[PDB]
Amino acid sequence: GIVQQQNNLLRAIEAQQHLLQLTVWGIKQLQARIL
Amino acid sequence: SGIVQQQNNLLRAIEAQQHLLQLTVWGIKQLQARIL
Amino acid sequence: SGIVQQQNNLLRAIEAQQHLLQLTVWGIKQLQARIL
Amino acid sequence: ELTWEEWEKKIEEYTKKIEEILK
Amino acid sequence: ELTWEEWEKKIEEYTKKIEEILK
Amino acid sequence: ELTWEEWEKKIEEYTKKIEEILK
Repeated sequence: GIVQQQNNLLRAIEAQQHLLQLTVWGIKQLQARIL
Repeated sequence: SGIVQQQNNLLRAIEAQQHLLQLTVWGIKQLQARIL
Repeated sequence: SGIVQQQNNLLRAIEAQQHLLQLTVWGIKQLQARIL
Repeated sequence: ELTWEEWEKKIEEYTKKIEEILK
Repeated sequence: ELTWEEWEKKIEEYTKKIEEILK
Repeated sequence: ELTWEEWEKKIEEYTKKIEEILK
């Protein structure tokens, strides 16, 4: 039901925001060791 | 609160997350360019 | 049309976005393995 | 694995895929 | 076409934007 | 500071987390 599917969608985007935070972090490391 | 308002909200955070994804593919391409 | 359909679409978006993430993680891994 | 061309290829196809689903 | 400063500013802007929409 | 191992482990964690919310 849509309240449940929507809570799940919110938790997905949260976790995905953490993955993004991590890819940004790695990019920053790399770049600080080439630039 | 109501399911539609919250549905919009989830849409806006998803398009914002696509612009973050875009920005990271850009930085990758940049360091790809430096290196190789 | 309606919230069942806008929700199916939202699910497929997050699915595809998870693939983009897998790809940016992959590129980061390449870069980093050629600096570290 | 992958090439960097094919990576670019795949990034471009998932970006238009999302970009369609988002209109 | 970007600087790394401006990239960082855009990452920070969209992160606060999502982070508002999620609180 | 993170280590690259622990980064990889966090990526793997969140990927299976999303991947199980997507079932």
